[PDB]
Amino acid sequence: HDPLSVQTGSDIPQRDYIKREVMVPMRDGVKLYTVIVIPKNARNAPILLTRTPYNAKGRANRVPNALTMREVLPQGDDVFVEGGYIRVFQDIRGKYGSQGDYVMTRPPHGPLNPTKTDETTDAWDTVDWLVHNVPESNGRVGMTGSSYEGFTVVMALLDPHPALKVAAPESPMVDGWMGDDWFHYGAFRQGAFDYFVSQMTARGGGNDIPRRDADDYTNFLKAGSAGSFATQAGLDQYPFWQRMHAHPAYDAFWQGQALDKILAQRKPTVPMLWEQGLWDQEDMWGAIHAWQALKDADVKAPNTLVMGPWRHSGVNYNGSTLGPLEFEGDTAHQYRRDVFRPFFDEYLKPGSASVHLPDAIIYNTGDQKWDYYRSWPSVCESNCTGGLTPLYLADGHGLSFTHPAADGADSYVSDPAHPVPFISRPFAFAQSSRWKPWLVQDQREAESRPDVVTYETEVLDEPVRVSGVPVADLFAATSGTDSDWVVKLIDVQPAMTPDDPKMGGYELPVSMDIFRGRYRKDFAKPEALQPDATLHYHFTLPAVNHVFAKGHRIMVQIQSSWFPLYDRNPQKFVPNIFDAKPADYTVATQSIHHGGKEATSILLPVVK
Amino acid sequence: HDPLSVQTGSDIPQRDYIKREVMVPMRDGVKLYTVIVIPKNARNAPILLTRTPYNAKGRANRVPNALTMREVLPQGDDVFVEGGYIRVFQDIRGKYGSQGDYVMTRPPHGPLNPTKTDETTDAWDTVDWLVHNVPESNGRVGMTGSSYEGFTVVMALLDPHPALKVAAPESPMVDGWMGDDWFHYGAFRQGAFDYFVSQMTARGGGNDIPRRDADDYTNFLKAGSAGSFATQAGLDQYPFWQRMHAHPAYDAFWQGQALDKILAQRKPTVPMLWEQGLWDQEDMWGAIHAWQALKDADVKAPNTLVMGPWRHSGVNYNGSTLGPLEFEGDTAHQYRRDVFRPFFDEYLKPGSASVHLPDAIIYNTGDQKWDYYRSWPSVCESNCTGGLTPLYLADGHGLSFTHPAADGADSYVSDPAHPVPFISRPFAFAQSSRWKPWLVQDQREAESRPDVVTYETEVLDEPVRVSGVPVADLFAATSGTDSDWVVKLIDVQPAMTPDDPKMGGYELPVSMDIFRGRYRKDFAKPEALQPDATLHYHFTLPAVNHVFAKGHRIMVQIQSSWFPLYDRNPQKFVPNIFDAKPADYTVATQSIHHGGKEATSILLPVVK
Amino acid sequence: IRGKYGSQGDYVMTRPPHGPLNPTKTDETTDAWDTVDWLVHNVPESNGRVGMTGSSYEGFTVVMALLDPHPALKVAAPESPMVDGWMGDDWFHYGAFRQGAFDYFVSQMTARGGGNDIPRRDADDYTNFLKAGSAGSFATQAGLDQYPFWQRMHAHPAYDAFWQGQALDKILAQRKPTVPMLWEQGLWDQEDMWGAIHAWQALKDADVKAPNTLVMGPWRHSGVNYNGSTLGPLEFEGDTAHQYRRDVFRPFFDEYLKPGSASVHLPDAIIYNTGDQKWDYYRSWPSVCESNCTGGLTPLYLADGHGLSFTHPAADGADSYVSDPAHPVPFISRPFAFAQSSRWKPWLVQDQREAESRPDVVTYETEVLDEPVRVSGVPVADLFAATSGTDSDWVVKLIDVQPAMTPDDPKMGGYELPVSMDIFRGRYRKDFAKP
Repeated sequence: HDPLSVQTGSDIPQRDYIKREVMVPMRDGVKLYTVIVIPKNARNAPILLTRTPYNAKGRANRVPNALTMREVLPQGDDVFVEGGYIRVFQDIRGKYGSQGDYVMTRPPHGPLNPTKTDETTDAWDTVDWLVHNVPESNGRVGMTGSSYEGFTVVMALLDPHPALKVAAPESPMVDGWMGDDWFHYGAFRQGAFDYFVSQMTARGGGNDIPRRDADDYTNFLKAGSAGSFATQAGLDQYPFWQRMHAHPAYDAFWQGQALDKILAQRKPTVPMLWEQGLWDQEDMWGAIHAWQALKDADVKAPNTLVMGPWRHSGVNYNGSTLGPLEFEGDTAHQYRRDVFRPFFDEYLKPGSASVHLPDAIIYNTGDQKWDYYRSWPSVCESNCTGGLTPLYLADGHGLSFTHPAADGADSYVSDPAHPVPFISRPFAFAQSSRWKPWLVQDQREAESRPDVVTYETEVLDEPVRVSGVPVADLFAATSGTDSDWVVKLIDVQPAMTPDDPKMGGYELPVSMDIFRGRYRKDFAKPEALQPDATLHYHFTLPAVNHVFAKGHRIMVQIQSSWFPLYDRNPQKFVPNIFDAKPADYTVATQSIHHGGKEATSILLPVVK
Repeated sequence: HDPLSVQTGSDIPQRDYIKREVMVPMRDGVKLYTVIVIPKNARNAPILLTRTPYNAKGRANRVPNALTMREVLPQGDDVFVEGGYIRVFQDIRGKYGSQGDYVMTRPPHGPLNPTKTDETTDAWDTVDWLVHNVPESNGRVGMTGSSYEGFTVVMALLDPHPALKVAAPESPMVDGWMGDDWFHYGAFRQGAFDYFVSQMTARGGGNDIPRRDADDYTNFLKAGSAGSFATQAGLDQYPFWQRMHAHPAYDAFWQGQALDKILAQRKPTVPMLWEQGLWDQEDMWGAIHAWQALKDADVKAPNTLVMGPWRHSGVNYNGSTLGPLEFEGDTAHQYRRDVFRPFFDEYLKPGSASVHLPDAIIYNTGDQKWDYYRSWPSVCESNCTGGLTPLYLADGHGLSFTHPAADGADSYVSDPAHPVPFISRPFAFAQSSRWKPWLVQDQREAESRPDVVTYETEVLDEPVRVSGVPVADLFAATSGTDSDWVVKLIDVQPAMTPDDPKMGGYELPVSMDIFRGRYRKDFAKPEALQPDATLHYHFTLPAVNHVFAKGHRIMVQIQSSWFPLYDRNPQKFVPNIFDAKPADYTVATQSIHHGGKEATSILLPVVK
Repeated sequence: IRGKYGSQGDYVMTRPPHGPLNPTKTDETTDAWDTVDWLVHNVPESNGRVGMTGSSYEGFTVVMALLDPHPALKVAAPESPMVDGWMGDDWFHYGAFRQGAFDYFVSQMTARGGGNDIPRRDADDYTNFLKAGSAGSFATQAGLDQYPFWQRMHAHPAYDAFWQGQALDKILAQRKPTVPMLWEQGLWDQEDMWGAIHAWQALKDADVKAPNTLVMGPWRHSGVNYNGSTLGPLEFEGDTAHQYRRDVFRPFFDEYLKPGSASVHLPDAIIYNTGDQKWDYYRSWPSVCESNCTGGLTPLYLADGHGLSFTHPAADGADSYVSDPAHPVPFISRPFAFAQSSRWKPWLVQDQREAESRPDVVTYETEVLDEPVRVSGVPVADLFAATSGTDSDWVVKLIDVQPAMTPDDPKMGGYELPVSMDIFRGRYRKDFAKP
């Protein structure tokens, strides 16, 4: 039979870089899948390493099997591809092509991890193997990564290999209870469920949770409590959910995973560049708190904080815009080329010029430029050059820098059957395009509701500059025995913006957060609220570096639900909110006090 | 001096139709600017006439001075350009090129107009002139036009010239107080202000009212009452506003302008084609009420109602879509080609084939097809082949065709300081793109609020067909002495619509209206509402021809504000809501009773 | 199917039927047979009645089942099926080779499961293929020389025994099935234009003893399974695909698959009219063609002054244009890469004004029409052409020029909308099997 005409068998049988796939053994014999991308004719090149739970093979295949290194590696690696670096992506223990048991945000060695290995030792063994088994490299390794990839960098900094010469944790997962991915001051973030099934259903890729309605406001409201939704989704068989469910409060389980505290105790000497977006919608707490903790522990190494006009992980893509907002050029690329690259070159490419970075490099969302701050912040509640400036709530739904002498209060009814949408309906957690820029969305929809109270200054005659961390000084009462308190600090654009009409009167949030009331006194010991008693809440809000220009107004909005992002507070003290029952959800009248000795205000970091 | 090089003076000195401009004298000597567009070599051609307050020169110049008749005339005249008709546009008395005094919706001869002329005589004199002075025509005239252009048709029908062989009023202005442009059941429509300043500032073109804020929700809320906004915009010097301001109730002034009642008394024999969009956002009352009144007076002429899936005047453009909805082809062109044109040809082009139209030709928003109804409606409250089927509000925020035996009530707070946006903020009346398809927008935003009560049936196992006019049978209490009641009948799409994901769970309004409570007993004589008393309200909603298919749900939403489209009911009986003062605006608790002898329901025109 | 994803066995591209190209005991026909037999004996919830359907390669599997169908296969609906890959479906059009096949090969034959596309140098495939030179040179650079199916295709550029033995239209006509069939394809099917219509016509000519209806909508390839409201910038009367599925496909399937269901009496062809914007039900179709029809074709003649007329010009004449392979005419605007599905799908309805503006394209047109001309059938190019070379391709396009101005939709003014176009490789002028 002619083989060029009859087939009785089966028809199934130029690059500027080389890719190597290796199984790196750890101290305990578990081998991790590691991909190494090396430029052709690379010699004595530094190594840029990232450890990830998101498929190393795919991470190094942006354009699958491309002909150029620039195409095969992520957009964020553009400056390093141009600099001639070797790039390494590795699958963390128990994910994709790596062996071992996978533990979600594996705790460091201690009470929560008595084994002989963790993410610090895995990073250690990885760097050791690289400097002894990659001849094209100069033996100098730099670590970087965003989100969970940033968590792995922080974990390496607990006990770094001597060949790790510099680190750049980006929007890292530091404290998941205080203000990163799982909770914000005790208030649970319901998007976590899809993340758990997606990352822990299998070693490799997993799926999302099938939905009934296209709108998650409907899906979660019909299921009732968060635990009820988890049970219906089959999450009760997932070990990490069983632990989280059992630890709703900031007890030993969470305290033992607060990497900002742990890192400050270790005091690393590896140069660090901490980064996060001003509108980071997934890990807002991480970088800034780690950087501040190190700064307070008087760390003996470069320790610079960088904050750009970006959403979560935005630093690795185009930072020219965010939602309807426009910035001065590709701010992400600007940072990667002018700060990130030169800083990494100093420690990874001997003979490279030295850079002297200040305490903080922060984009100014008002002036539309990069600010270099030698010492930062210049104002705060204690041990700073200056103090905070209270912007008090007042009568007539006003805001004034003058303390109102007389007492007063404004009330609103919070009904858990009609919770305030965090963004316009309909929304599903799968809708990435609407999730990413959510923090910069107009708050006018919220202003129009009777379950949201809004205060604003007169139109500004002179600009007010703010740079630092604002603090909510709230004096509020609830008729119930529990409640959540959402406080938003907003820049109201000029009534009319003729050069871009859609922005006229736009209520742009510059900083907002939620606080779960049962933790007012102690995050580790929840207690019921006293009904109808005005109580004092004091908590830090996301950092600002902004200017409220002439023609704008400063606005503050307060409400008691933010759904479906945050589960509903039943407004009745129950042992565990995850297990709240239908009958537990109670309507309550909330009252915000202003003036006198209970003068609610936002402590603003005003600067000259 | 060489003229081809040195200029010491001034440099300022193929069609398939002919355009004539003529000043046609009326009986009193006033001359009206008339534009006649005639196809080349036209002989014995019928005339299609439209009388307008929107600039006849411009109306017949879609593409200015175009080389083809098809381009020079509007999209809606396409089928008549193809049929060889002569097209006439005329400026009504007092506008643009016409002489005379302009009177907004000039009332017919009677107590509101004691002069010798009106829109009826002007139309009579115009037709008389055309049949004697257009040699290329056959002396047969058909009239058509939408909105105000529809009003001029209806006015001609009161006493038509014998040469007026056929008429097509499209979304006409018939009763401005009951449910067309100025009020809906006494609730004032605040877009009217711009319309006034635009059409009554000068003989020719006018301007809009300058705004402080980009969002009309803000502009109107800060102004307070509608009269306050009017005063600030300088409307107190406009005679028409002075009259409307003095007649907020349905007194002699408005009764004397109800054309549906007047026309029924006259009983015209000119064949008529009444048209309106199912989602007509400006003149929902007109066409259907006028047609029904002629039908009831047993008019001796063809009298057919046509309702397509259109917005106001949508019949003259493309009817393939409306907002995010998609229909079966260009439904507007389908009507123009298959019904409008042949019907007009029967009476204007001797020897043309006859057509036998049914009572109503109505697009089915469920089956996605045109329905030809010999007799319509087949169900109504009295004198029909059948009756309405009550869909009762029930416990658990449900809806059921079974009368609930037990009594019950659901409450909601209505705060005039936080009125419910009729569509998402921000919105300015100038944004035509958002105004046009507003009646088909998703109602999920409103559902999420505590100042709106929502009821729904279980997901349907069997479809329910509706065809006719639904009736709100409402048993509601308010703690104030006045209130508005907004009732919405909605088709909730399947939880998931995988072919078009964004429609999943979409709350599509098929019929909604508002009722100003002070008019519960008599439209002419407003009276305060009894605080905390459950009162009976009974009123018709916009017509429906729909099928709630399997997987969908039927929903009812009730609220007490719809801003800024409708001015706010202060919820305190004041003599004139236009003049309400800030202090008058009161917060109230609303209660909708369900079951027992006060069983609130929507009387649905269910059909088999 | 055998050899792909979760299935065992060897995978052969468009596995030929048992015969000279396949001497094994199995093929797609026997695989379908066995599959149906298993279904009716192992699915208690069913009624034992099976209907088959599918588009593209999924349609090819329906056709292969029709060569010897299991008795439980009561109805079939092959959609834009792969029938003759050399005459006018996926690999060639009249011998002219389709260069997007390379990506398909690597994607579908690199592994049992999923594969990848071929890594590109430039974003524009116009540039990639023009720099590589010949099609074979591109294939060699991509590593295709190690793929058995490409080896065979490379060795059989002409319509020899290898292709003739896989012309399923001919084969099926010789087998004369008696299973009711609904053949479907888009009027602008950009991947399998030959399949459905030729298979349907061959059965009609063989006087098949079973319902045999042809359905063509205003769709791209496989468009019948999505939304048929639009295609490129064109707008049709509603979701034409859904209309078909609900009003024709479903009831037809029910008649034979749900005992007791109302019977349907479909005509020869149900075709959407791209002019009148409505569905046409043709009892006998076509009504005009070259031979054995009620009527014949009407020639539209090229004439002087670049005109077109129904009058046969008496005098002889010629218009010339220079064809330079270093500057080939882009089939759609540059840049284009086969990976760009959004641009590939509606390519047949794109404006031809860019082409008209070039000196390597000749354009002829009628005067603006005073009366409409209605067409329904298969047009035939009767081309008298000379070339200074020894081979040549000839692309002929039949176009509807929209009115000079379309004020209701301004962008369509003077739009040159192709209603029918194809290419013919010159070397096969006398015989497809002998260049």
